[PDB]
Amino acid sequence: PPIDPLPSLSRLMNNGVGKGKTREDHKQVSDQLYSAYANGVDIRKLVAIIGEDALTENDRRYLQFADAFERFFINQGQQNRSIEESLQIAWALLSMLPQGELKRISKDHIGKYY
Amino acid sequence: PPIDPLPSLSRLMNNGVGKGKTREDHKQVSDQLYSAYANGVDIRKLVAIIGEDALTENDRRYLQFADAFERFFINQGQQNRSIEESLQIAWALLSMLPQGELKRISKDHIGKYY
Amino acid sequence: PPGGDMSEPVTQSTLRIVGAFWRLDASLAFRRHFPAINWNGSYSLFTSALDPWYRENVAEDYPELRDAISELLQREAGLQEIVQLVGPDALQDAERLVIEVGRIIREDFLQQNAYHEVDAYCSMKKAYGIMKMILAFYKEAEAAIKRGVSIDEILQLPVLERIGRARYVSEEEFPAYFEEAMKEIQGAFKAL
Amino acid sequence: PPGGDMSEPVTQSTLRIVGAFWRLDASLAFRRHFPAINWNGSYSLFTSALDPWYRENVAEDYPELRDAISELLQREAGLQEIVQLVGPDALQDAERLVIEVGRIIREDFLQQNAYHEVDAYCSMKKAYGIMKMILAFYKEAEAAIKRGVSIDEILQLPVLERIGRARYVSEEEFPAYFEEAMKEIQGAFKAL
Amino acid sequence: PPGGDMSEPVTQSTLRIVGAFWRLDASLAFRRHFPAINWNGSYSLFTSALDPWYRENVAEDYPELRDAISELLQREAGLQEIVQLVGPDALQDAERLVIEVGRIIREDFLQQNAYHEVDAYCSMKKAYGIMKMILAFYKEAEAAIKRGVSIDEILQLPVLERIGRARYVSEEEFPAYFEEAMKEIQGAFKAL
Amino acid sequence: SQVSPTRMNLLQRRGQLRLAQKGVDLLKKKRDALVAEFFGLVREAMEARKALDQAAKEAYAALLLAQAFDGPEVVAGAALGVPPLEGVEAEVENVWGSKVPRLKATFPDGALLSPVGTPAYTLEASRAFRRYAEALIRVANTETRLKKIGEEIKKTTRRVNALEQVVIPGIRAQIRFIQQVLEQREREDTFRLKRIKGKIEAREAEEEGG
Repeated sequence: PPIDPLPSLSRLMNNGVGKGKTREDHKQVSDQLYSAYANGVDIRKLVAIIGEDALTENDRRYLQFADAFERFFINQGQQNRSIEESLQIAWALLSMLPQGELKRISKDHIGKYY
Repeated sequence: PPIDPLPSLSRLMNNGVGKGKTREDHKQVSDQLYSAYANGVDIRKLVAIIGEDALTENDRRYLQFADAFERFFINQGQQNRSIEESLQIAWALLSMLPQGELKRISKDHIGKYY
Repeated sequence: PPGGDMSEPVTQSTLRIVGAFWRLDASLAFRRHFPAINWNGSYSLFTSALDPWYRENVAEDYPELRDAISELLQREAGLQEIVQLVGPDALQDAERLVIEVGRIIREDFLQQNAYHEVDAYCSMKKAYGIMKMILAFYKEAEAAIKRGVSIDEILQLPVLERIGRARYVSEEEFPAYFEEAMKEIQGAFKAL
Repeated sequence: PPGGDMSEPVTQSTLRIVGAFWRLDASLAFRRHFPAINWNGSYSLFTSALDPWYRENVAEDYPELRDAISELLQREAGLQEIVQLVGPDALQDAERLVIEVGRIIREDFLQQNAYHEVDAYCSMKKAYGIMKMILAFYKEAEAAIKRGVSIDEILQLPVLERIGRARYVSEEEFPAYFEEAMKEIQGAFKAL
Repeated sequence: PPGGDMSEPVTQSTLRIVGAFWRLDASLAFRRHFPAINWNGSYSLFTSALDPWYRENVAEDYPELRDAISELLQREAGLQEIVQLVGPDALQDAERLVIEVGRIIREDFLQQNAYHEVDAYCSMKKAYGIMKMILAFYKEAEAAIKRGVSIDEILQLPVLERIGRARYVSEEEFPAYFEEAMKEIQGAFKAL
Repeated sequence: SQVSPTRMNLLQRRGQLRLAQKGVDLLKKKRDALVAEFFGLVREAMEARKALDQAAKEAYAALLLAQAFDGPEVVAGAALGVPPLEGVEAEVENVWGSKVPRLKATFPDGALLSPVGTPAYTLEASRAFRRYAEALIRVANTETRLKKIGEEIKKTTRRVNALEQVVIPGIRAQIRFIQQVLEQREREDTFRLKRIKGKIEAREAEEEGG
């Protein structure tokens, strides 16, 4: 379904769920993909408006993040998912990205799943 | 007190005063300050339009006529000021632009008030 | 619209929850478009139940060829905004790729006249043909530019003119016309 | 204007039926330009019926000269626009030409002192005189500056200042500048 | 209000009648440093008439601290933007000074937790010394750059840590921690 | 005078904001990239420069009177060792402010092909030629970059000024005007609507009171 970046937000999202009720790592995963998705939307068209006369590794990788984030994460067809399978997708895509661009999830949660 | 009479209109300003009803140079220094100061703030507009400068040597004087009018004249606390103390010292702040041929003043209060 | 606004009830309640919407402007239709459609502002609310019939009757790759034309036609809006912003002034190959492509799509393909039978009137093979003509040339431009072939020199080809002569051609002739032109595409592109 | 727009009926009655109309602005009023006439929302229909009485009493060298002042501020408009898009350092000698003609046409021709009553009343004598002063400057200045004399230097010359006294002058002090400065304009500006 | 608009009755009425507006920003909130009060979008016209009664009952230099210290945020707001894009080390030692003090204001005097009840309990005496220390640390920062003291060792002083442990006690350990904490600033810019 | 529509246009001025408000979001960290990497080239520029400057002048300045007629000798004997007209390697380069040409000072310069003068100072002076050609390339690409970033800066800074003055608050304030006058029209609606009702109730009160 088409859901925006920063324009979209649900006022309650952690007072109906806790840790181990929707998984424990969920806590900080839920505020990763907000700040992590929202960053690719800033160069999701700017790759030739910033020319080929300045181009950096970090933001480039953040274009490829987006394409796989909209394909795989947002859309999942009419195929059914559960909490645990919908969590899998998130981790996998973030695995391209280094540890140094992950900042909203703790090393504890990373020591569970990557 | 902050005072900006950039879009102001003083309907009368030479009636109800004259020369000797207040001071001699009251009637002359009325319009003077207005446009001297005005054209200070004006510069800061067109400098930034074309790169970060656009200023001339006939700008460096009008420029500083807006600093000189700034915290020296506009800022005052709540300290009573006579019409004498105001106009007297106004003419030493009218010594930042070359005197004698001024926009509204001519040589009739120049050599009398420095 | 009765108020000039389309935020008014009667518009949304049965005239915009409809099966198709095409918006129009005044300077839109004045250039050479009659009846006009917008390039961006036109969406289709029911198409996902009309795909069977299109696949079988027309062409089996037809729901593929219309989504891939619209894709450019509407992504162009991306650039439209930056115009009215600071303005793009970074001429780059992948830049001017979208720009000029889409432009001709509005100049010759949205410019149709309901006054002639060579600017309009379409049957399966004509509607099929034209829509693949552009795609191909665009496709071949994508891999052209990538090597280092300037968009200037792509523009001054005779194949630009063929798309310009794909709105003055009859339906009858259309068959053999298209069969000859597919060779002029692959020749004047891959080779460079 | 109630709304500050003339779209309200209490304001469009002098623009419902046509005649003359003048445009007076707040922004002009602030520096204390009296009158505040602007040539961006004023027209007149007594420009097709005062032409007879002009060349009957006034002068026949008037139906042309008056116009030749309006073109001055016509061409200032086109450029003023571009002054605000990019500064006076992007624009050339010939650009700034009609700009600082424009300057004297307003500094000393849109401001008239309300404490000198010999500028609150004018006559044709006051008219035609100072219209002909500018005629010269232009026509000369087009050749003067073509010799590569940059507008910077012509700003420092005394030649501007002398013509600029025209809002502090009387009408009995009118033959003081009439004949005198006439020769000095066409004279010592093409040598110096 | 539904937008944040002033053209709705409720807002543009309250706005004069009630003299204070306390805007919190969403960004200022999300990092976990409370309060999240956006200062350029807050105001209290009350403060004027209370300045007598503040210093009278609370503490003598209490007003003197607030008004003075607020200049930090002002020269930091337009500093972060894109002027320290290149790191603070490539800027002047007077424009560095702003983030050196900046540490203590942002980890001490603006960081608080609604999860920890030993820091959220605050009172006059605790807040007063915190704001106070950051005056006495600017007075010593600026004497550091006048002597050419390195910005490596001032950012690693024990002095900063001495503030941090005194926001984790409510007001009990605060008096004894002010005895030690104050004089520590005094002998850590004098130990270098 | 000339004034735009007020309900057709309603739809466009809401969309003004979607284009504007979002538009300027991304404008910020855009120009920041190019100016960020620029710095690198400015610092790095002086690297070779400082090094090769002082050994360039070294031999140069210690010869003038022994020679000054062997200018002739080195150019003559040279086999395409100095191109006097258009010897440069001009480069085409696309950047923000269109095709600006750049170029590098790459031409043959030569090293120890000079005779006469002072036996030691000559040889040395000819070896110095490397430290002209080579060094000048540095500045050939860093100073030219300087001019490209001129464009960027001008067009850029122009938009900041504008935005913060005429643009942002102006397109804001337009809505207000629009809104309030259309809303105000509906004053007249209600007062009439009232009076329309008064007629419906009166007419039925000339059936139940007269």
